[PDB]
Amino acid sequence: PIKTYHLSNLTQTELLSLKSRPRISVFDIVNPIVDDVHAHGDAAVKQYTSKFDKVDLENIVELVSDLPDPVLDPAIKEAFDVAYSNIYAFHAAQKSPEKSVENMKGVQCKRVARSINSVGLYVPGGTAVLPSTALMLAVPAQIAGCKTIVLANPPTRDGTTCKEVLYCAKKAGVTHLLKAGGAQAISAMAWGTETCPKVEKIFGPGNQYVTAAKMILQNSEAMVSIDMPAGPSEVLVIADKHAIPSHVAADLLSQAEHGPDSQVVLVIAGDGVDQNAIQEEVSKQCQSLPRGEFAAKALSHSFIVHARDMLEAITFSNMYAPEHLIINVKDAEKWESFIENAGSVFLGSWTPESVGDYASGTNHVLPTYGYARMYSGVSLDSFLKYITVQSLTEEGLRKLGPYVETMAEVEGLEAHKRAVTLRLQDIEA
Amino acid sequence: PIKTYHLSNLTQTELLSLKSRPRIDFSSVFDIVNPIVDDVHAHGDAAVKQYTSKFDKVDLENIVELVSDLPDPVLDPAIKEAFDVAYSNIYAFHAAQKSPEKSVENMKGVQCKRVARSINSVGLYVPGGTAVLPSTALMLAVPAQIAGCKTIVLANPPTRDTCKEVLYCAKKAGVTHLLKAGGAQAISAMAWGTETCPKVEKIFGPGNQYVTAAKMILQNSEAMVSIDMPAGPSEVLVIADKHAIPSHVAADLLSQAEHGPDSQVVLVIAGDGVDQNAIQEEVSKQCQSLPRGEFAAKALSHSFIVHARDMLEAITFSNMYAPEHLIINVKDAEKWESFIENAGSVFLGSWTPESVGDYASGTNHVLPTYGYARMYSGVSLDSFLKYITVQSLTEEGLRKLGPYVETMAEVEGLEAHKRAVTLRLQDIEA
Ligand SMILES: NC(=O)c1ccc[n+]([C@@H]2O[C@H](COP(=O)([O-])OP(=O)(O)OC[C@H]3O[C@@H](n4cnc5c(N)ncnc54)[C@H](O)[C@@H]3O)[C@@H](O)[C@H]2O)c1
Ligand SMILES: NC(=O)c1ccc[n+]([C@@H]2O[C@H](COP(=O)([O-])OP(=O)(O)OC[C@H]3O[C@@H](n4cnc5c(N)ncnc54)[C@H](O)[C@@H]3O)[C@@H](O)[C@H]2O)c1
Ligand SMILES: N[C@@H](Cc1c[nH]c[nH+]1)C(=O)O
Ligand SMILES: N[C@@H](Cc1c[nH]c[nH+]1)C(=O)O
Ligand SMILES: [Zn+2]
Ligand SMILES: [Zn+2]
Repeated sequence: PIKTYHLSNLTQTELLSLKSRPRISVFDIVNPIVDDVHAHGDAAVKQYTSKFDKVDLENIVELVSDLPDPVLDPAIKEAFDVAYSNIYAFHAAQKSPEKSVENMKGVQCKRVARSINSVGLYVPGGTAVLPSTALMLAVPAQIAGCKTIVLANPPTRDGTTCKEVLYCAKKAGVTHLLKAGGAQAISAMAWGTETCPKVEKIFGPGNQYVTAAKMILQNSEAMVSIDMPAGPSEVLVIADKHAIPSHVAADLLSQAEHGPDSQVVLVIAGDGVDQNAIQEEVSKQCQSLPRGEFAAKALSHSFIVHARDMLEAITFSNMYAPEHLIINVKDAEKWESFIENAGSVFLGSWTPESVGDYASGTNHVLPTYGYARMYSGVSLDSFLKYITVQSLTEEGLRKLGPYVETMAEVEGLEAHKRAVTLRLQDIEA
Repeated sequence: PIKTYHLSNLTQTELLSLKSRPRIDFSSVFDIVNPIVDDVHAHGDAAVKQYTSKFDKVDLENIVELVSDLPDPVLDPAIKEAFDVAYSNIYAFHAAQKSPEKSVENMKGVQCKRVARSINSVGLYVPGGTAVLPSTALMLAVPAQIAGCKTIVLANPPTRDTCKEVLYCAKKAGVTHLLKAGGAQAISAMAWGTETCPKVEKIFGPGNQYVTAAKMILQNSEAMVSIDMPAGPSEVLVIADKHAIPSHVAADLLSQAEHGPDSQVVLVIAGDGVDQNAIQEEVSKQCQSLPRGEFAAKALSHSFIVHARDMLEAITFSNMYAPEHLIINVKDAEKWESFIENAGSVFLGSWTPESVGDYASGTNHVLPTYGYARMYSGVSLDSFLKYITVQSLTEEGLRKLGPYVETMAEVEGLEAHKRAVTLRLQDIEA
């Protein structure tokens, strides 16, 4: 049975300890792999793939335009097309119109979007192969107009890339496919290799080694950034007495099954919830799951929290800062304004996280560990830089210049002042 | 005289070497900075005070003040007027970035949306090493104020003599706490919290290589903190053609050279007809009369002039270098805007010295350096926000989308994902 707490019973210290996650040192493990791929390129990459993935490969990088359109069972194709369609739509909707701002006459300022020229997209292939993720990452990259898009994916035992992953890659305009995983893949993209293009930003979810390699390389001389630490999946469910216990259980197990590293949280809000029934459903449903062993392992670090009301429930959720939040309560939409920290939100009774994981259109590459306090999930803007642009007329510089001179004086920065003064003297003549 | 290159003369290797900055490699700065960070982590305010004494030559007992406790400082009314114009322009440019939160409904009964939420607590580093920068306080605090961040800690090393212009801007932008500290010890105090300093979730702002390296380190720490960007030693790249007035070009190059010895400046000469000698005569002439000419000259020692056949070549090189600031002082500057790919902030034309952007045009001067303009944006309103995605399905919606979700979950080998849909659809069925 899942561990239980009551919020009023807890000291500040006990409460704050509930923010902690199950898994971890990783830098120590991962650093030598990164440096080795930095120094030795494709050769090291192949070796790392042999070691962990138990696959020997000579061609680790394929141009996607060279590879044939894979053939898919048509129900599978139809499903991934619905997903592509919904994700495309949700992300295309995020294009901001670039309005000029002119608050002083002759002082024109603006923002313009430019795509990151090359990006690397890590698509997990460990305990489960995730073409959903390929759509989550490649679709917004396609919309952004990124010129080089390298998608990394560790191969299957027979040396092959999952055909659903290749389908999505082609549909979203991925240019290069890196048949590699883990920290060796992340390092190959960050540094470039003989065959792998060097990227400017690395995206995507992964295991703790992938995640730690991402975190390391952002500080390296490779000159690379990342989206976020998007590690082991989490879900927090808030349920009231109207929620159907079996659906709640199903929802908790939907992400528990990802891995033993996952963490799940049930917040019971108000009176009237048959916690026993929920518990009975979790055990019942868990033991019939192919991945019930992983799920049970994940459940072992999961917990139930009882909250006197919905404001208290959502207040706790905000402290925990879950990757995913399912609000299964009466009038769930009305509580939306109290949500502060959550990567993605599922409101109501007909909105299992699964729809967001796969095809509602939102992005499932979301921050874990509590990183939802300051990071957003992947979005169109994750692939863009906003360059600010300004242009002054003579009149404009006559109006604004003297104030800039005053402020430069205050800061003790005479050259800053002179660049204005020199121009205003020239205008005077 | 400033080193000169011609692009046609260069091998790929020589060309790519022009991207390097005078900043020390990251591991070296990390070696210097790590012990300061760990020491503040472990030992708190006491450690911060020691490093302030050591580097800033100031002994202080109260490192954290509540802005609401401190009195409204009194300013020369010309100064107060200048900072108010700046506040106004910056507020306006940043407030303009509020995105209307449109719902998306591409399938009936599948509603998806984005909502903005402010980061609850933020730390804003305002430089005060070789020069005190209240401009930066506005650059960081104003968008924080617009975002609605609840705790706003502003860090600023105290002067040898808190700068009253820094406190003016802090009060005007709603800063809650003032941390009278600088460097890596300030950054660590904010990332970890101390006995008196609030723990923040995100750390912003520009600084020297130590500040910058401390930021970079702490994002990987167990503090659970993010940063805006590496916003290190100022850079400017000027593109000039034959219509540009040599003295203005010189003035512009020196405007950022004076920031410090580690700054880097680049002149790209585009096309024919540019009196490079006149530009150089102006740099030397103008540099030696500058209070900070010593810093500027040292920065000029790592700076260089590049000759490019035309404007397309000039802008192509600028994109490779990826400058923090780009001044395009050429005929029809605005028409080349679509070729700009990597630049933090852009100044078009002849009447737009970087200074206006540094101080009061309204754009944000906290911009990525070192080539990080290739993938990072300057600070903006969204830097202070998270966009939480939200979805809601009707029964009809789940009936329509659910089967596809089931198929995809099957493909991924994830049966529990499938069952969470299946279970709901069966109940709809009965
Ligand atoms: N937050 C998010 O956005 C998000 C979304 C989806 C999935 N996820 C998470 O991503 C995780 C992916 O893990 P995964 O392994 O399935 O995919 P993975 O691709 O991240 O890992 C496979 C690669 O990691 C390396 N690896 C695996 N086991 C190793 C070991 N013991 N030692 C060293 N290297 C090893 C291998 O080199 C291999 O190529 C899941 O647990 C899931 O919960 C997160
Ligand atoms: N990119 C941008 O957005 C931007 C904007 C404005 C300014 N800047 C830059 O900010 C920088 C400001 O630097 P500054 O030094 O004047 O002020 P600063 O506040 O960045 O740093 C000064 C502090 O550094 C610490 N320090 C000094 N020497 C040290 C050492 N040897 N080891 C460890 N710590 C040490 C001290 O605590 C001191 O308080 C300049 O380079 C300027 O160009 C960048
Ligand atoms: N739930 C995973 C995403 C996923 C992929 N496949 C199934 N689920 C996450 O967002 O962390
Ligand atoms: N030039 C600085 C900004 C600045 C502050 N004060 C003067 N200038 C930068 O953007 O890097
Ligand atoms: Zn999932
Ligand atoms: Zn400046």
